[PDB]
Amino acid sequence: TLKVEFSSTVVEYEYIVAFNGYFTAKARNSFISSALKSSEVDNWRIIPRNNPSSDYPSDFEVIQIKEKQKAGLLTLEDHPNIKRVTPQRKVFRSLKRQVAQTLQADVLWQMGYTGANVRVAVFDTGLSEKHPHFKNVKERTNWTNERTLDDGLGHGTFVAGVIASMRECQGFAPDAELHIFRVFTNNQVSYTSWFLDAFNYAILKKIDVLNLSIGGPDFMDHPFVDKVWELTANNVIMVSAIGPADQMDVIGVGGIDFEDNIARFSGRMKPDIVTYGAGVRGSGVKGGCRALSGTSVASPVVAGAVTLLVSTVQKRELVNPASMKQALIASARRLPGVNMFEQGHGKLDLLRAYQILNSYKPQASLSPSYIDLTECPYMWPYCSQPIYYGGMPTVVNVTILNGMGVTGRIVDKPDWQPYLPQNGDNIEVAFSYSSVLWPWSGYLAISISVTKKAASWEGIAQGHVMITVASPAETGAEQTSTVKLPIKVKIIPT
Ligand SMILES: *[C@@H]1O[C@H](CO)[C@@H](O)[C@H](O)[C@H]1NC(C)=O
Repeated sequence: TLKVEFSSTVVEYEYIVAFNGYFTAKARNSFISSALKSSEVDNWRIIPRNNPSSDYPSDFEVIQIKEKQKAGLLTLEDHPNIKRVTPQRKVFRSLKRQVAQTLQADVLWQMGYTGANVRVAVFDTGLSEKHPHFKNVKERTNWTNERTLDDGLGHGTFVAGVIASMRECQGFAPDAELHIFRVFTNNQVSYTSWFLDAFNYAILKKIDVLNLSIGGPDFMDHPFVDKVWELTANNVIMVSAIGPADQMDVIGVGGIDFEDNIARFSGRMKPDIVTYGAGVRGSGVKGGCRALSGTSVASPVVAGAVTLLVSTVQKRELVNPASMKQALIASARRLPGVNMFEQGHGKLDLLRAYQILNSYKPQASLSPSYIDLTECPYMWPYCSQPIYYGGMPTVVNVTILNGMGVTGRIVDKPDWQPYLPQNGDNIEVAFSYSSVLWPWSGYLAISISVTKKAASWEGIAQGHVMITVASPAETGAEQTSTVKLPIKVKIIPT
């Protein structure tokens, strides 16, 4: 029903000038003008910005250069304060049941959890001023060149309705504090500078949950991805569709239907989880209800679910991107017969997600939480064949989720411990892994190879890895959480 493609381009002569910090407008201008005094390039100008972030010191600047760009950007990059210069990009988002009760958000509503005092933000095409399905819109800041805060196609209205609503289409969280970020034009066009200014204002606003519908391989570039990491690092639980989502720090979301099938519009394992994204209903542009089926649809489903889950939690101190991701995956109900690269840890379960989140203790975790190369079809393609000595190492890139801190570290070299009675000693596994873990997460890549004594052997070798993640005290002593990763493999003669 609804298809979300993308395309991007670079706009000639315009550059994002990322700074080594957060500067006032004149400081940015003076750094750039000195760096262009050392240089021989004269034909340059700052292309200034009019929006709610213009009233704030910034960590970037948009400039034009037409005469000689290589010398200009090389000289600017060589400026001390100027971290990086990257071209401006132009993206084009091609848009082509009581679900909260079908997930039993009634039971949470019944307890008195509705989304109160949770700032969720929609990075979409806006929300009309006089929509009756909402009660707590706080602001409708704009970031486009179009002079409208309202929604001209609805997608933003549909997303906001699913997250929050009180009418013929019920939203997951009625009492959420809504923040509308019109980052797309009524033609679905945006710019990296628009997104960067909007992300900066989202950081200033301190928005707990962000539903993000921006993708494309080129557009998620160095300033973009860095700003995403900085939001997640500022405790911005981000939710996006896989179609940022496929990054380490964002809750990626896939889409099933109401019969728990994988829909026809549906490395490390992503999505994290799935939920309903076919036949879902949400608010109309001025009013009414409408149903949409597509990949983008489950993302607001999970975003609403997360907003409600955040309201569920007594002490908000414990809610971060990693702990929320951990709950979505631990509570997840596995779909029988779906591999890990379509469903992640299992379709969303709002009530058991609420249960884990209610009992959750700060700790590190792995995704996948175990290795079993003989578990077809979940662990596919690793079960397409067993590991035979003389073959390339089996490499599994494991996400670490450090719910103990935005910064943490592997304390030492992760230890592979084979079971002797189960002849785990017939494999060796090496670790090539990111050392420091930021933000809220890291990675651990494991390269499994059979040993020499079992070149002519057939059977199941087993063992575990004993990793340890440390991160400073967030409450002192480091916060340490050792995590066993069971490993099970079937070996054969070469
Ligand atoms: C694991 O994933 C990360 C992505 O964050 C990547 O940079 C790294 O190279 C991967 N490791 C291996 C061994 O592929």
